[PDB]
Amino acid sequence: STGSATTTPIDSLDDAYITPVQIGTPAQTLNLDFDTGSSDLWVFSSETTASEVDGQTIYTPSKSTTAKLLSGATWSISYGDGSSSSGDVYTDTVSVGGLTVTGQAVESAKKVSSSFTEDSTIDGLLGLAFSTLNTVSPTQQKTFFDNAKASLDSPVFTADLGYHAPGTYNFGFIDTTAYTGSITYTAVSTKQGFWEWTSTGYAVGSGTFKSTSIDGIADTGTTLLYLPATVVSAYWAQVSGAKSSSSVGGYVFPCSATLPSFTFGVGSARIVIPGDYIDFGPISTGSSSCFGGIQSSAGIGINIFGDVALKAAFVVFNGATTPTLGFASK
Repeated sequence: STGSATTTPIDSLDDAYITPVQIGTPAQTLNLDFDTGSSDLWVFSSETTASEVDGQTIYTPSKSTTAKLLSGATWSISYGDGSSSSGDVYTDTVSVGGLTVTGQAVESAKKVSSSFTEDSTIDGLLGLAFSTLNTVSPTQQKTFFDNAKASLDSPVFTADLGYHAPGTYNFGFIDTTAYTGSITYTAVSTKQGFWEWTSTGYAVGSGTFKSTSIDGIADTGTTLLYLPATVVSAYWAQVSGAKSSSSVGGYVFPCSATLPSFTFGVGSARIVIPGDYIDFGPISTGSSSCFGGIQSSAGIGINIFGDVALKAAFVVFNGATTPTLGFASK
């Protein structure tokens, strides 16, 4: 079997992408943020404290004929931005674009941090990293992809994110019409539980390609591209007036500037991020300063190929026994 769902940017900046997911019987549709940087499927629910719910669609397991409390199990997660959520665990039928999984652990949020409360468009997260990162205790749970692998035609899922436009998450097949040329596959290290890989280098605009190993994670759940300070400083030195701001917390540039492209290597292939993708608009309404799409990973400890990088390519997450990441131009 296969699955295919449209993902849509939540705002005019592509801050996040939401995909409709059906949970329970009769189905309850929730718009979840597909995150390849985490492994928990958690949703806002009838158990979440009323003051922390601000317009999200909630999951109500008492109205689902297939819901079962996963007795004793609890979860607790914290993300890279400082946000967090916790609660109890239910099992239910979960379907993504026609692909159905029965007995999927759905983590019901009891408490959510203010960052999630203010994002009314996002009803929860659907983790797509390796199951070793799942926070359900004492019995660690499997992600939706891991549970679905048994039914899929091929143990792959693809991400085809759009620039200020809807995109597609496919499960179990590769759409040869979504990309140009061929797909370049690179090795994945599952050691930290992430889709970790090594980029063969970078170029700034029309400059020469610098062959250097950049280890990082393919993360659909992170908006920006976080790279080593040496790479970031070389990109932003090509934009007049660009500077790292402490009050903002990162590189900013004059909104009047034209940003160069950024190329990253995948084996012998090159993936070009156009300059426009690196522009995140004014820091505040009417501002003359614009927020940059490429930021330093120095304070994070890990390089993250987030949505800015992934949306420039058709990305294959091959979850076979030896996992690989495939990238193609689109």
